[PDB]
Amino acid sequence: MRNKIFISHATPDDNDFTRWLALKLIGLGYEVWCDILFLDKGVDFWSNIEKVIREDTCKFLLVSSSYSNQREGVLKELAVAAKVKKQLKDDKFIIPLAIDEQLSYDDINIDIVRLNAIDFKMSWARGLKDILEAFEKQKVPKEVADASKSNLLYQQIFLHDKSVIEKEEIYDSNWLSILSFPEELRFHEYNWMLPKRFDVRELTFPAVRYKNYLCTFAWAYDFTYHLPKTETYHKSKTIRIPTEEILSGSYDSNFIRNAECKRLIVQLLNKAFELRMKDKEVQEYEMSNKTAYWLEKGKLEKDKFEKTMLVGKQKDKNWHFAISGASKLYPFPVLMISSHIFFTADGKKLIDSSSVQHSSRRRQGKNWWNNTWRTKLLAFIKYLSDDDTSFYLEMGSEEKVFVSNEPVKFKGNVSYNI
Amino acid sequence: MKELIYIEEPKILFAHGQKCTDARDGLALFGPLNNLYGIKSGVIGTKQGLKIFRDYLDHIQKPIYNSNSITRPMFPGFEAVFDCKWESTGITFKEVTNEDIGKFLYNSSTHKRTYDLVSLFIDKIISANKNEDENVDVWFVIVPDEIYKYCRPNSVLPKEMVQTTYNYDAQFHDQFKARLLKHTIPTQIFRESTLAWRDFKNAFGLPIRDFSKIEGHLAWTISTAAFYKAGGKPWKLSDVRNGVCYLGLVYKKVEKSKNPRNACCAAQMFLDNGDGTVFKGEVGPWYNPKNGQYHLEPKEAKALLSQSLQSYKEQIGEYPKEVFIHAKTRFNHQEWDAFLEVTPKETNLVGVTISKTKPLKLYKTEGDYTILRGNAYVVNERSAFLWTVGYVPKIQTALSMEVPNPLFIEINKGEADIKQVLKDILSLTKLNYNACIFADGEPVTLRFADKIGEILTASTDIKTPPLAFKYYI
RNA sequence: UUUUUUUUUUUUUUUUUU
DNA sequence: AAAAAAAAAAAAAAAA
Ligand SMILES: NC(=O)c1ccc[n+](C2OC(COP(=O)([O-])OP(=O)(O)OC[C@H]3O[C@H](n4cnc5c(N)ncnc54)[C@H](O)[C@@H]3O)C(O)C2O)c1
Repeated sequence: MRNKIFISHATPDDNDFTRWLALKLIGLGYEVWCDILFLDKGVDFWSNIEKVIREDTCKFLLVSSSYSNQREGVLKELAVAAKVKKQLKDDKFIIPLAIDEQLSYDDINIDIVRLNAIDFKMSWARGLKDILEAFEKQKVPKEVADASKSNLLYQQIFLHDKSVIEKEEIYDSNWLSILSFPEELRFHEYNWMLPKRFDVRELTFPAVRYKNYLCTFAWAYDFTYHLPKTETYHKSKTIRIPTEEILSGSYDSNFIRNAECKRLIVQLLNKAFELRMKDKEVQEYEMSNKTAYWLEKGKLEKDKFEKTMLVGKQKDKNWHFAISGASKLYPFPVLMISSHIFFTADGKKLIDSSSVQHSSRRRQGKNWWNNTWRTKLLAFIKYLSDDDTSFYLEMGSEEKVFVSNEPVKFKGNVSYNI
Repeated sequence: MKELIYIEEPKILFAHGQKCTDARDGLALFGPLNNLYGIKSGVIGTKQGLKIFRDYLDHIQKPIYNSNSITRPMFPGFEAVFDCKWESTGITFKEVTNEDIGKFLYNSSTHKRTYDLVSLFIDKIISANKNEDENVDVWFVIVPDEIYKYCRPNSVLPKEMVQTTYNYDAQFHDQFKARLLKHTIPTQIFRESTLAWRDFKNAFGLPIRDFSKIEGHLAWTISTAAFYKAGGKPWKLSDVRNGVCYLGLVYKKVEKSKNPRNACCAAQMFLDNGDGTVFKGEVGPWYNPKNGQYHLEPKEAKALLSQSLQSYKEQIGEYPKEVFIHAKTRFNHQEWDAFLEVTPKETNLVGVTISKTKPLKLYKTEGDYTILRGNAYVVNERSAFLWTVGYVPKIQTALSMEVPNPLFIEINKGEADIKQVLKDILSLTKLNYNACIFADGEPVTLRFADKIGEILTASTDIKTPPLAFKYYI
């Protein structure tokens, strides 16, 4: 028997209204046939359409729009519908649905120009109410309303082409693993030897004053130049600690606590990163809290490392890729790196106006996606490498910390495709 | 390599028991949970500004097409989506003359001008509420852009255009929604630019706020807010277990009184006898002296958690079986000792801290697209990294512009299994009734709590504030 | 303040050491 | 008056 409703429309233009109407009608319990419904196509659909129209269709709904008005496939379907209407001796067979306001009733197709149409131009819900009322009045075959059918069809066809799929993907982070630390953290008994009103930030290697003990991983007499008094210090006065135990967390005492011994390592590591940047002779832009380092215009060959550009031009503003490094010992021994973009007017001197800097940064980062961030970050890191696999930060004349130039790679079991 | 485990995208329930990950797609096809017969809207603003609102409302009566329907679903019209009737006919319009707004706005003092401008609208809204027979569900407050661009802090009025209070906040929106709290009037503030922007053009002649490609989403996020404020349920969560109250604490600075005094505000979510969800604020704001404490001393901590537990017993009958106190700040032991005392034996109290500060960023090896949303780098049993912002395939784009930052979730106190903690925050990121988006970047407890705090710290004369979000968002 | 997101600005506090 | 490890208030841009 004829219990299917055929919806003709323009395939590449009227998908939204046709989708909404079909998904509503199916949920309401009306059998619906439409070309956007079935997923996949073959050569058979040309005969399938004709046989469905001539043998199964009970009502033929024509989406009337400026696109579907003079579309060849739509016109062919409409002609077959007219022939079926003649054969079935049912005048209320074709029910045009006008959804375009620019398509006046005086310019609709000749097959439709005589047919009363349901007005979807103003409100779609009013048109749907009219469709339902006309269907109950004309006693169209119907089933009990069930929105779950529409949900199933929507999930099967439309949320279907873009779904969670399983396939492993490797990820690149901005965390740089630390290969090694010195064996012991040294607490030098400088006392009166180191002046009380002296700054440790100018001293060569990283060293922070704790109580009366200078906290550093360096050797005792590494600090003779800035501290001439330290020539006659006794090395037995040091309270060197097994740093590996501190990282594990085993060591803790009245003299020093694991919380206050691990916060003194990150300061040393941060100052060591700053000193390495100073040694690398890369400039700095001072931010709210952190100090970020960017590379000049010309220090690199053609202002690019490897095949990847790090300094470029945006009108008169030369944008410079910048990084900032901070060490965190909580999860893993890690030197985290952040991405920053700064601008210069002449390629050497920074613009002091924060507003224009922020506006330029936003404008330039407008079009920088994942690959334009990862590539430049890893390029800067590789430029900072001391070897092919790692770079070291200097904490003494003999003590060094090896930080990998390869960011910590993670692993995901889920991904997708463009 | 280090494993990252993906959490299934949560589903939000719609009418007829239907589930869908997307709010816009599910709502456009199945309709909202409850039947609102119609939105009798009240309009206040300039007579010139009423035309723009009428035009926009007539516009959203009709379907609105966005640039790429795959990226963002089209809007099929308010009545098609909501089964709720909303014309421009039947709006009660209260006229605000341009002379009135010019009288107060052109003043040297910013706080005084803001107070006068708020008073001008609130007096007419109150008079219409009290002495007019016409009933209005929600009051859409149209504000011009001159008032907007010179009625917030740090706005320096040019000398040539100056023509001529200090206890309140100089922000128009915060003070506006704070002073109406006693009257319980649901309101929605609109700028003339947020409305039909095409008239407003820059120096080049183009619109300043070009919403040409994002028109459908603009209609989606305006209509949903209007439906929510009128008493409608757009959607609900489906995967939340029984007996689980959540609560979210956020501390805001209060500058009107000497010392910031650090007011604390909370938002509460749970389930009902049946299947209905309750997302109501739980705010009694408990002020905390000292400049930067952000830690609530035991008396007011007890007050907060006792109010939270009683508001659950009063509606379900028995105490929550696992409270997940989310917060944006770390807990020191002082709150938790007090919290344990008021809690009974059966309740398993959990304090979870959520933070964006941690600088971890995943960059995928190849491709101009960011990490899939739902990946969780579990550091250990008590802490984890969760990417609530990122790529989800259905919306065709990432939720962010650059590589997104994950959420640092740490189970600071209680015990809690980390998987369930990561599986509820992701679910919470979907109930943002202020916006019709796929998902939020932060859980809505910490977001609606932040909003309700930002509104309740603008006026000092508030007492027993309303707990419904109609009056806050 | 239709939203949401990402930065840049300051400021502040605590635990600690002199 | 420093340090790190945690804190919120505020403004500007750009997409969703
Ligand atoms: N309800 C209808 O389908 C319809 C259509 C045309 C005329 N009319 C009638 O018009 C009367 C007198 O008023 P009028 O002269 O202004 O009519 P009219 O032809 O000038 O226009 C009346 C309205 O119906 C028209 N109409 C509705 N559906 C149409 C369609 N599918 N194709 C073409 N036009 C359509 C227009 O919408 C128009 O706004 C009648 O007494 C009457 O029955 C009705």
